[PDB]
Amino acid sequence: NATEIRASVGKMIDGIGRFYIQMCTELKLSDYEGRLIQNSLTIERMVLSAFDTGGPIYRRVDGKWRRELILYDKEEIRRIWRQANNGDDATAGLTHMMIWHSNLNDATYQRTRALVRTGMDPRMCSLMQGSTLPRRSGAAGAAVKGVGTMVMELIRMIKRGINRRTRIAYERMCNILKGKFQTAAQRTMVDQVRESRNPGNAEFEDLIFLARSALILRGSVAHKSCLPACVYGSAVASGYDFEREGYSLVGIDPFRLLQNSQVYSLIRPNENPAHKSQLVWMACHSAAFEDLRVSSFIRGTKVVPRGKLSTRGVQIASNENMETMESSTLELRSRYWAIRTRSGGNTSSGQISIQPTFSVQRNLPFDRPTIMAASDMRTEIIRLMESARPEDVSFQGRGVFELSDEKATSPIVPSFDMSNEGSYFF
Amino acid sequence: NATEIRASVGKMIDGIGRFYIQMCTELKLSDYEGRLIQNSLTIERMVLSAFDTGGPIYRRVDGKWRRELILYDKEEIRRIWRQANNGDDATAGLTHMMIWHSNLNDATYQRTRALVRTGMDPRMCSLMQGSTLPRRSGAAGAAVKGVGTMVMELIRMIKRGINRRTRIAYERMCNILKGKFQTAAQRTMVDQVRESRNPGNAEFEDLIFLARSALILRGSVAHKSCLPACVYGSAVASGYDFEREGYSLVGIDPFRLLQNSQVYSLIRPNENPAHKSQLVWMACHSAAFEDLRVSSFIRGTKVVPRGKLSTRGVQIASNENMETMESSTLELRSRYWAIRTRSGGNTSSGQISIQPTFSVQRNLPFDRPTIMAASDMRTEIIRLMESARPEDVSFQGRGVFELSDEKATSPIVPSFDMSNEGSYFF
Amino acid sequence: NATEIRASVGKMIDGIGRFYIQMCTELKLSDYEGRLIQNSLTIERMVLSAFDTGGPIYRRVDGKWRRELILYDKEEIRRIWRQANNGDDATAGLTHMMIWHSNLNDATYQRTRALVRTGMDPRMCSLMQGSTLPRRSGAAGAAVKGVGTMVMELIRMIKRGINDRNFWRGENGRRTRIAYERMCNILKGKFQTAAQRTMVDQVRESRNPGNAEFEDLIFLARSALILRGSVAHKSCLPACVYGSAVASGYDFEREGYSLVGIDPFRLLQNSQVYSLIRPNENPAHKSQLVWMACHSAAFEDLRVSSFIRGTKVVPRGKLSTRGVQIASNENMETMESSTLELRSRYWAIRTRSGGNTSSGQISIQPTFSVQRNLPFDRPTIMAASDMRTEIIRLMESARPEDVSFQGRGVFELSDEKATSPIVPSFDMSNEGSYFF
Repeated sequence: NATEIRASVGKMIDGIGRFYIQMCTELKLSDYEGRLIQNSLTIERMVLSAFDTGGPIYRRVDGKWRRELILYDKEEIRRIWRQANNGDDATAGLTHMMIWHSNLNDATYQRTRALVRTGMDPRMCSLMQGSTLPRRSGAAGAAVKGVGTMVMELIRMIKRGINRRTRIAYERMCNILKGKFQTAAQRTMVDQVRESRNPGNAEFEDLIFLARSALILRGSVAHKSCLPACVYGSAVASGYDFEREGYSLVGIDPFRLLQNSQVYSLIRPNENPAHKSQLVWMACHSAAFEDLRVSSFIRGTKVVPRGKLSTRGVQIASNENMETMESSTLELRSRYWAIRTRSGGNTSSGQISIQPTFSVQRNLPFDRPTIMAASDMRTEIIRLMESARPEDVSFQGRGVFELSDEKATSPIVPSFDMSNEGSYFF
Repeated sequence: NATEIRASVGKMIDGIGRFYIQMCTELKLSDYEGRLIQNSLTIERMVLSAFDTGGPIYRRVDGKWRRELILYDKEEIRRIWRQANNGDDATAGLTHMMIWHSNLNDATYQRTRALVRTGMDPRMCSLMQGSTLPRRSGAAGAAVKGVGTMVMELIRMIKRGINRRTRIAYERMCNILKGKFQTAAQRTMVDQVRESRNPGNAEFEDLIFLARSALILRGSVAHKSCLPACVYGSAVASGYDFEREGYSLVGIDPFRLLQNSQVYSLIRPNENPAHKSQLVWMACHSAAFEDLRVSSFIRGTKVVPRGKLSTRGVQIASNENMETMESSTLELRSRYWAIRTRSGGNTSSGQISIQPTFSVQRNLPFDRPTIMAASDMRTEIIRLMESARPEDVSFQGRGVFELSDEKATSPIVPSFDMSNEGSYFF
Repeated sequence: NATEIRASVGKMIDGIGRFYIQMCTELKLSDYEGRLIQNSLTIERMVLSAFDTGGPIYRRVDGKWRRELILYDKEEIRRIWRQANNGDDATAGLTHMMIWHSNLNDATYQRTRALVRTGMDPRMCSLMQGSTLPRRSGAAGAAVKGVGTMVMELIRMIKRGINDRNFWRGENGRRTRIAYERMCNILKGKFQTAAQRTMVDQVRESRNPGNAEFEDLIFLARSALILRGSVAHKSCLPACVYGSAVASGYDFEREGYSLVGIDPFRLLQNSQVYSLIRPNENPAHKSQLVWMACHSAAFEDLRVSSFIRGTKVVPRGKLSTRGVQIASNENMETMESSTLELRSRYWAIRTRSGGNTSSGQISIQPTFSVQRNLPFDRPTIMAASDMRTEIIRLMESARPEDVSFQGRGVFELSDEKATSPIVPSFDMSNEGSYFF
């Protein structure tokens, strides 16, 4: 329905938050510690197992930090979770922590070892979103997944095929991939990719092509800002009623929530605080294969690439020691906010060119595509790819908003006429 | 030659002034009530109607505004008019308000219903400059017309016919049409169209093409800064004797005049004044299809897009009531000014590139546009269309002038590296 | 290895100096006369005319100056050469003179005359470096020459065989072809992109070179405007300076010298070099010229040019001076001699690369709804005469805003061992880096 959705989401988050709140009291944490992202992470991963347990719990002993492990009964955690949710099974709740964990991963690591051994250009990481998402992730999990993530799955099954419940799986899993594509070519060929009875290279050779094309004729991939538990829990404990107030993953809601939240993280000597923050941030808004330029523009501060960055990860390994360990204050804010999308280009009822009224030095705007945009798929796709240039402006009319601008009503469009600071996170 | 052109057009401006004053003196309006763009409009239309009647006239009583519905001897109006122009007809004068109305309509409204019903793409807004402008408009009245404007006509003239003296029209209407284009093929292809006596879908389909070619290879369309009658009336009354002191519609004259105008406007209860002024300002210069970036640059303040604009129209409909009605003072001043042009822009000595002699970090310069510069007349254009980039700089060297810079002496070049707000008013 | 080079360099430098001295000591010159740029050029010429002789030798009669069309016995000059040069044939040295000239030539005359002539676009100066350099110059000669010049010489032959005297036929024809190939390989060598390079091979593989082949080279030449070629820049100085330098007993053979390091600037720094200048010219405008010629910064970004030097380096079209040498057709009583401003605040290293264009991203995925362009490495994705269609891509991908030589900067004359890079902030609206 209309308002119905927001209430559902609100309620779900309300259950996550209400739940974390409890686990902290159970574990008898402090206010600070409960706000520790490393802690939060452990809790989430317990509940997730609780339905599929132990984890490291960092605390602060008078003086310094200590790492204590804890074991629980997967049905004990499994029931306490049902309380915070008022009894009913919260699958969206859990599936939500999965997407988050995923965004954190998609930003933390560059899955290339998985790609190489699949026969996929190791540089296609742009298409590899949600390639970590568990097999149980909701139907909203698929929407977060990308093309590569979808092709690799289809291919891995070819390796298992070439070398009844699967035939179905295949076509469905294939259909997903079809939907993310928005051109008639990309789509039609996907069918052709599945009309085949066997899993030959006649297919692999095809699926790698779509993926390829999907780098300029991208599809539609969901971006849902999913923050960590402690953020929510801290909001629920604060007294914010999410369901009655309603909540959105694509709206300002999450942006202005972080403006009020305060999450801490363990940083290890010779690591950059500002850089740790930056990382969690990008994961909070699923913004890893996002244009470094716009992200830095929203963040209000330089978003360094994955190289000039000053961190090796978020989770503390088992081997790492607690005596060379510190905590810092994360900075999950931003000068502005912006609506997350699930679209990747558009090929209206609006203008397309500018009629000049004055005599000045001015690049005259026209939408190259839509203007000039008037039995074999491999060839037809090439035709479309040729006439596609990076300079092309997308999302005409859309811009960034102010957080004070509760309702998206006064958009701010950035116009980087500057250096190629570097738009590629990897 | 600043004698005829600058002073003869001054004389046409004096007429409108003088007349507006006379006509205000009849209605026995006040000063504040003669500065009401609302009343001014009504008067302007009373006249154009009579030379080719009554209207809505708003009055000011203690507190609230009273709308009077009045009627005048269609001939009396014609009488008072000539009285002001020395018993002349001054078609120019009527044509002038004929445009002021046009330029206001091309900015207040989007004429999609008509484009589509003609078989033109709704996204061809930037080409419909002066679609509202009665055919009665003069010769220097059609020069203001966009390429797309002409096409909608011929297509209807043709569509009903293909579905005596009417011929000389068609050829001329094309010659004008052709005189909009400023490139070989463009020019030549128009002729290939003007060849058929009974031009059917052959032409119907071809001009539509050429319509779209102008989206990229624009034509020459004049822009005329035509202010409301009240502004000229007030100016004349203030002593300005334009026929003697000279006046322009594409120079600094119109901006300067608007730098002192005291124009008021009726404004609905929930409407935004700042937003209202914007509208009128864009009608004063035919900036309804200009690049918002530049409009705001010259304007001095944000030039918000049509959608985000809070207003339905400057004229007040018979439907509305006066109880909940009030009036604001229109902000028509601008920061700089610019030579309203006619040209649509288009794309060999000295070096075009650099050659590094030292080992020093810097960009390596080169003239990209110059360098990349490297049957069916359609083809010719389509080929030209292609090499064209939206970033392609036009009016090279042309700039903006300060409002002190009376002469066109020192130009100013705008740099758009900036957090802009769009480029397409529509 | 590395210590060697500088030796030979010095060895060569030394020879040269030792020579110009003998020439002065000959013409019974003075410290002054032997430092006047115009006099130096005349010498060097004669030193070259002797290895395939006369020139105007300048003297000063207090109040005005003197010309003396000196005709020195050819074979004798080439004999004093080996003397001053330990009885080694310093051919490299003689090549040094040649280049000095080429570099002073590109810095003065715009070679359009020849470009439109061979059909090349008149706007290819950026490419015609080292073009006036005769064939008589070896590998050194070529490294210096650029894409424009290489294309020009190739087009010259392509066409010369269209008049066709059996140009590419017969015993001699086959010998020419060999040459034509060499030149094709020289061009190909300078290219950094395999596309260009591979496309050179496609042209030299023809045996009836005509318009086809011709237009492909004009093509390859445009590309060098943006996909920079790899050219060699050296620092060659009038031997009058080398004379004064050995004067101090500065043994370059020991102290070492270089043509891409600080050493060239070290000399020009402490060096007294005059030049005759006619009225109605800015005596600093000649300085720029000679200075430029000395470093070959004729097609260098005027910014990095005006920065590398203390003063503001103005383009040709506002440089009031018609060259170093003087014609015989006009008044010589108005010749104001002046001292050349051949100094610089900072010195930078000359390079070869044109800065031409791991497993990271290649495209971007929109997260936020914001009007922006969606970047993607077009070349690498579209990698699926092809060379003509593909080079366009690379060109299509380049941007003038692209930064090259990331990590290198300008150095101070106090940093004799390039170590403290001063990477400048350039764009201050004084952008007109196109000397021509």
